[PDB]
Amino acid sequence: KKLKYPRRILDVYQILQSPIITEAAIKNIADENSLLFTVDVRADKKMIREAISNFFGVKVRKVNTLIRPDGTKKAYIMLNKEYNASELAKKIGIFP
Amino acid sequence: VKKEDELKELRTKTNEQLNEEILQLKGELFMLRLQRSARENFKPSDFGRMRKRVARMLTVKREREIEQGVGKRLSRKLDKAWKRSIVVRPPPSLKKLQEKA
Amino acid sequence: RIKRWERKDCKPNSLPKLHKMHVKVGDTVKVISGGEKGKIGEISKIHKHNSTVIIKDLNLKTKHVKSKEEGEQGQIIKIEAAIHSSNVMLYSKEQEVASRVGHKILEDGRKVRYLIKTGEIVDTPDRWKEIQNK
Amino acid sequence: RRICPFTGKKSNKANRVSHSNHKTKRLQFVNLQYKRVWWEAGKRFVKLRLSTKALKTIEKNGLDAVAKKAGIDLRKE
RNA sequence: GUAGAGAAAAUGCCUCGAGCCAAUGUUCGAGUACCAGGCGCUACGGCGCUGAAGUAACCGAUGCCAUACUCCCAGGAAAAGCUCGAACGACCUUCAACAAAAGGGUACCUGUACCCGAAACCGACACAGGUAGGUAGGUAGAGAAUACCUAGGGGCGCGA
RNA sequence: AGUAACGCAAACAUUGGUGAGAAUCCAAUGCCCCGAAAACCUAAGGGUUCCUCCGCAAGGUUCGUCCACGGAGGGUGAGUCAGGGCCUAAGAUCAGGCCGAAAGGCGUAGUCGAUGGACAACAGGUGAAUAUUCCUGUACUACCCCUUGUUGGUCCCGAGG
RNA sequence: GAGUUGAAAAUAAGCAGAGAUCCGGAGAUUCCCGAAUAGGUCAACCUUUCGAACUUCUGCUGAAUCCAUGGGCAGGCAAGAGACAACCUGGCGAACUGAAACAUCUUAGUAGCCAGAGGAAAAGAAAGCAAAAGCGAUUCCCGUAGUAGCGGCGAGCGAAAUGGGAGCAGCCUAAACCGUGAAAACGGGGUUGUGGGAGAGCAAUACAAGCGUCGUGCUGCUAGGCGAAUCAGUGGAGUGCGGAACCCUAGAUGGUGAAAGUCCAGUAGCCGAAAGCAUCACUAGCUUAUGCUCUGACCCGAGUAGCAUGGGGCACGUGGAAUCCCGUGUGAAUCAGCAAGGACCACCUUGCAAGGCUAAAUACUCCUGGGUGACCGAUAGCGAAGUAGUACCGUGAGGGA
Ligand SMILES: [Mg+2]
Ligand SMILES: [Mg+2]
Ligand SMILES: [Mg+2]
Ligand SMILES: [Mg+2]
Ligand SMILES: [Mg+2]
Ligand SMILES: [Mg+2]
Ligand SMILES: [Mg+2]
Ligand SMILES: [Mg+2]
Ligand SMILES: [Mg+2]
Ligand SMILES: [Mg+2]
Ligand SMILES: [Mg+2]
Ligand SMILES: [Mg+2]
Ligand SMILES: [Mg+2]
Ligand SMILES: [Mg+2]
Ligand SMILES: [Mg+2]
Ligand SMILES: [Mg+2]
Ligand SMILES: [Mg+2]
Ligand SMILES: [Mg+2]
Ligand SMILES: [Mg+2]
Ligand SMILES: [Mg+2]
Ligand SMILES: [Mg+2]
Ligand SMILES: [Mg+2]
Ligand SMILES: [Mg+2]
Ligand SMILES: [Mg+2]
Ligand SMILES: [Mg+2]
Ligand SMILES: [Mg+2]
Ligand SMILES: [Mg+2]
Ligand SMILES: [Mg+2]
Ligand SMILES: [Mg+2]
Ligand SMILES: [Mg+2]
Ligand SMILES: [Mg+2]
Ligand SMILES: [Mg+2]
Ligand SMILES: [Mg+2]
Ligand SMILES: [Mg+2]
Ligand SMILES: [Mg+2]
Ligand SMILES: [Mg+2]
Ligand SMILES: [Mg+2]
Ligand SMILES: [Mg+2]
Ligand SMILES: [Mg+2]
Ligand SMILES: [Mg+2]
Ligand SMILES: [Mg+2]
Ligand SMILES: [Mg+2]
Ligand SMILES: [Mg+2]
Ligand SMILES: [Mg+2]
Ligand SMILES: [Mg+2]
Ligand SMILES: [Mg+2]
Ligand SMILES: [Mg+2]
Ligand SMILES: [Mg+2]
Ligand SMILES: [Mg+2]
Ligand SMILES: [Mg+2]
Ligand SMILES: [Mg+2]
Ligand SMILES: [Mg+2]
Ligand SMILES: [Mg+2]
Ligand SMILES: [Mg+2]
Ligand SMILES: [Mg+2]
Ligand SMILES: [Mg+2]
Ligand SMILES: [Mg+2]
Ligand SMILES: [Mg+2]
Ligand SMILES: [Mg+2]
Ligand SMILES: [Mg+2]
Ligand SMILES: [Mg+2]
Ligand SMILES: [Mg+2]
Ligand SMILES: [Mg+2]
Ligand SMILES: [Mg+2]
Ligand SMILES: [Mg+2]
Ligand SMILES: [Mg+2]
Ligand SMILES: [Mg+2]
Ligand SMILES: [Mg+2]
Ligand SMILES: [Mg+2]
Ligand SMILES: [Mg+2]
Ligand SMILES: [Mg+2]
Ligand SMILES: [Mg+2]
Ligand SMILES: [Mg+2]
Ligand SMILES: [Mg+2]
Ligand SMILES: [Mg+2]
Ligand SMILES: [Mg+2]
Ligand SMILES: [Mg+2]
Ligand SMILES: [Mg+2]
Ligand SMILES: [Mg+2]
Ligand SMILES: [Mg+2]
Ligand SMILES: [Mg+2]
Ligand SMILES: [Mg+2]
Ligand SMILES: [Mg+2]
Ligand SMILES: [Mg+2]
Ligand SMILES: [Mg+2]
Ligand SMILES: [Mg+2]
Ligand SMILES: [Mg+2]
Ligand SMILES: [Mg+2]
Ligand SMILES: [Mg+2]
Ligand SMILES: [Mg+2]
Ligand SMILES: [Mg+2]
Ligand SMILES: [Mg+2]
Ligand SMILES: [Mg+2]
Ligand SMILES: [Mg+2]
Ligand SMILES: [Mg+2]
Ligand SMILES: [Mg+2]
Ligand SMILES: [Mg+2]
Ligand SMILES: [Mg+2]
Ligand SMILES: [Mg+2]
Ligand SMILES: [Mg+2]
Ligand SMILES: [Mg+2]
Ligand SMILES: [Mg+2]
Repeated sequence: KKLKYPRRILDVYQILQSPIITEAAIKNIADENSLLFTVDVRADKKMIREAISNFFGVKVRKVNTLIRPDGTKKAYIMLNKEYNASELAKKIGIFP
Repeated sequence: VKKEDELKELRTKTNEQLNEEILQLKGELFMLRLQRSARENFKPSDFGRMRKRVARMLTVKREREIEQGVGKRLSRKLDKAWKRSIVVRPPPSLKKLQEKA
Repeated sequence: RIKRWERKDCKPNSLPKLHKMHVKVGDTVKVISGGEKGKIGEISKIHKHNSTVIIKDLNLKTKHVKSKEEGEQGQIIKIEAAIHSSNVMLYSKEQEVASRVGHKILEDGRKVRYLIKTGEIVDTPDRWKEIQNK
Repeated sequence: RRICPFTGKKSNKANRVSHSNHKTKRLQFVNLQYKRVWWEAGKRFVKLRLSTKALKTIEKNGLDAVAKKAGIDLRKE
């Protein structure tokens, strides 16, 4: 009916803070085609889906969030099976 | 001398142009934050330069709004509005250079 | 290291309190007090909290350095240690004399420093460019 | 509260004194009544708590004088 | 179906129906799954490779039907989702709304580690103690008692 | 006073291994104890104690190469599991309202409040540390999308459940 | 005016004489909780139709009910709400204690709690003191004076007037009357006391005095700048010592390898503000205003004063108990009056209650800026010279190194 209010008011350019690069994440890329991104605690799944969908220009299957014991949201982004993960891994600078 | 120049350049633009410009900047800031983590060599000075650029822009924007006659409440309302209508677009800086490549 | 009370003094905005002092970096001075008394030099670094200066050949200290990198190789290095700015006076090379320093105004619309035992101007218009390019 | 709106009467603080002189805290209360009063200028009654002194004064000066001095609108009553 | 101020309901009169109920069962899901072994490697830790048979009988629950029954007196929550519907009031109205069987799509926050008949909670302790619930194998036995065992876990953080 | 004690009378033993150093750390082989637990899991609580690498000052009733200890680096993935986006009980707050030196007290609609009502997911695999959450299979809810069929639907209210 | 990116090094990059870092004025932004205020919650979260809730304000709308009230809708940078050491005002208001017991009395209208407001608050322009002579709103100090008195005449409590100082300041309104209305209101007039005002006539008029947008003024505050004068010797270092010199409108203070007028920062002295703040003058303007004569009929603050009872407070405990202020009940008089002068009456003196508002002198320290200290120096001084209201303890209030 009305304008679609995003669940909170955030500014999208600050929500995806960084790729998390460790031995763990890289094989999630290899096996799952799933990126690992530390994001703003206040950020949701719909926000993250639009953000990556527009930013890197890839259609994203499903998102899974997490909250560290340190209070920092962490997101598994599993892309579709059409777009290969390692594509975006080279495009970003995460080397498998 | 970059500061005075950049500010004279800022106060001569229009509102829409400022908005757009701001968005573009924040995006470039994103791509920068990506490079940091990738440990690809880059310039530590750049975060400062860019962030503060954005600042100066916003400041100018608000300073105009005050001449128009708008209050703090009205300000914050129209700001929530603008932040709701924001769509992410890929940063013209470096994402357009991986679209082309 | 730093004895907890010997740390840097502070303003309410957290920024340290800087002593004002009479000397710049490119300057030449003579050492009035300390075992280095009488020696002439030029200033390199200057710390504006302690009010201390460092001079290339002066106040030499023999420092042992342990380089353990897969082998044990040591090094005995001689460094320069800071000396207190109240122990040095500006030195004129020309008439070869160490003096106090006053301020004077030049017609350019400029404010400079001079030695009061001579009347010799210290600061050169290009001094800072001369030091940056070094 | 035990207070008359119209004269502003308060309960008064008083010692009950025995034959022995031994004092005691006590309250003398305003004499308050729940009365309806006729209001001619409203053609209607008004329910009020009143001191009796107030009732008197309403007989003497008329209700409207009293309510105007006390600043209470008969309409909102 | 009808009747009364009477839509649905309740209530009264009339009618049509001999089946109904629900654990469980058969079949798909389900096999090139899983698995005894077999082959080979051993960083001798684990790993790659191929896989036979996969049914029947008797015990049998404190679990399921099940608010199913029979009995008793002490007489055993509310509200929403849900199903039905005229008048009254409000609002919305055409490719708008609602009604359906398929088809494709789409997917909000927070918890999630570990311990929990405890060295991690509660007892000031790495303390012979306290701590709701769930699952309930064998032989003997009335049994969740006892004794001896399986699975799994342990040999009590001073010894001689 | 180098005395009492070292926290059950389930019980240890040997061979290798690592190591400067082993009654105590790892593995193997015996032996022994619990088994309506001294097993596995979950609520509450705790709060990072979990995992790997490094360490052995203090802690550990001895020891220590070890650790629930210290140092670094990691780890918790849900439309369907559990709560919230649903509903109310005890109770709580309570617009207006009644009362009261003040603070407040009582109380109606309302709104909170699960220990209850409602509501949709299972098997196998992976696995240094997560799994009805990630993978592969079949499922299932709630919306949206189109076709077709009707013209009124929606809430308020009347009812059955 | 030169180096800089907090404590706080190291590393990496920048920014910088077209003036960085830095210092001051004025703005800007200010996530979430908190009065918390879109609705909810277990503070720092959730749900949302995105909203300052509610109360006052402006407008539209208009229940039972004609006018109204309530309710509904909308506008609005929108008044309040909360916080705040001590001081202050009001409201409630103890007990241990003292009395060598205790009950009247004392402690004490203290503590505590609640509410309120300010830089002070309160009080305050004589219905007052006094005594036959005079004073001239209030507050504060000295004194009167531990006097007069009060008091189970016990414990104890305890004035005032005259006198000396600090500090000074006086104003608005009701009613009679005249305008406007049907009112209730509004506008003029009018405010005093050894009496005024309204009423009726005749004179004077220009100065004086009080308030205050705007604005260069003055000064001060919030950044700063200039600022005199010494050398060698002496064992780690010289400011000490011996030996020479010098400045002083500067011999305050801090630092410096060791004690310094002459080494550094400074001090005396002297300059300096685009912006804001503050006291002052000026500032268009706004305010007011006199004079006499006649008239006791008009007014001069009513459920008031007083009276009867019940109390409270006054130094004053019901006492011969005034003055003051409250419950219950009664209930006047207008200046030919009324009140006060410590029961009460007469006389005389003084004063004008039942409407308001007002600066200073005085109280205080969570603090800010200067200064001093026969103040502390780590068991002291603040609980706290380091994570200090921390660790730890407690369900919690709280305790607390
Ligand atoms: Mg994973
Ligand atoms: Mg989750
Ligand atoms: Mg040290
Ligand atoms: Mg020295
Ligand atoms: Mg019917
Ligand atoms: Mg019918
Ligand atoms: Mg029927
Ligand atoms: Mg049988
Ligand atoms: Mg039974
Ligand atoms: Mg039954
Ligand atoms: Mg209708
Ligand atoms: Mg239907
Ligand atoms: Mg888990
Ligand atoms: Mg688990
Ligand atoms: Mg136990
Ligand atoms: Mg033990
Ligand atoms: Mg135990
Ligand atoms: Mg058995
Ligand atoms: Mg037997
Ligand atoms: Mg048997
Ligand atoms: Mg047993
Ligand atoms: Mg076993
Ligand atoms: Mg003995
Ligand atoms: Mg013995
Ligand atoms: Mg013994
Ligand atoms: Mg013992
Ligand atoms: Mg033991
Ligand atoms: Mg056994
Ligand atoms: Mg165990
Ligand atoms: Mg376990
Ligand atoms: Mg739990
Ligand atoms: Mg730890
Ligand atoms: Mg472990
Ligand atoms: Mg040890
Ligand atoms: Mg030991
Ligand atoms: Mg070792
Ligand atoms: Mg550890
Ligand atoms: Mg209830
Ligand atoms: Mg209540
Ligand atoms: Mg109320
Ligand atoms: Mg209720
Ligand atoms: Mg609820
Ligand atoms: Mg439940
Ligand atoms: Mg649910
Ligand atoms: Mg569920
Ligand atoms: Mg596990
Ligand atoms: Mg599984
Ligand atoms: Mg299968
Ligand atoms: Mg469905
Ligand atoms: Mg219903
Ligand atoms: Mg700020
Ligand atoms: Mg945020
Ligand atoms: Mg709220
Ligand atoms: Mg609230
Ligand atoms: Mg109207
Ligand atoms: Mg009407
Ligand atoms: Mg109204
Ligand atoms: Mg409103
Ligand atoms: Mg307040
Ligand atoms: Mg308050
Ligand atoms: Mg205040
Ligand atoms: Mg007593
Ligand atoms: Mg007593
Ligand atoms: Mg006594
Ligand atoms: Mg005694
Ligand atoms: Mg004052
Ligand atoms: Mg006052
Ligand atoms: Mg006067
Ligand atoms: Mg007067
Ligand atoms: Mg006097
Ligand atoms: Mg005087
Ligand atoms: Mg006077
Ligand atoms: Mg008038
Ligand atoms: Mg007048
Ligand atoms: Mg007289
Ligand atoms: Mg007279
Ligand atoms: Mg006249
Ligand atoms: Mg100077
Ligand atoms: Mg000097
Ligand atoms: Mg000397
Ligand atoms: Mg000398
Ligand atoms: Mg010196
Ligand atoms: Mg000195
Ligand atoms: Mg000066
Ligand atoms: Mg007269
Ligand atoms: Mg009386
Ligand atoms: Mg009395
Ligand atoms: Mg008396
Ligand atoms: Mg009197
Ligand atoms: Mg008197
Ligand atoms: Mg009284
Ligand atoms: Mg009376
Ligand atoms: Mg009279
Ligand atoms: Mg009298
Ligand atoms: Mg008098
Ligand atoms: Mg009078
Ligand atoms: Mg009086
Ligand atoms: Mg008066
Ligand atoms: Mg007053
Ligand atoms: Mg000590
Ligand atoms: Mg101390
Ligand atoms: Mg000592």
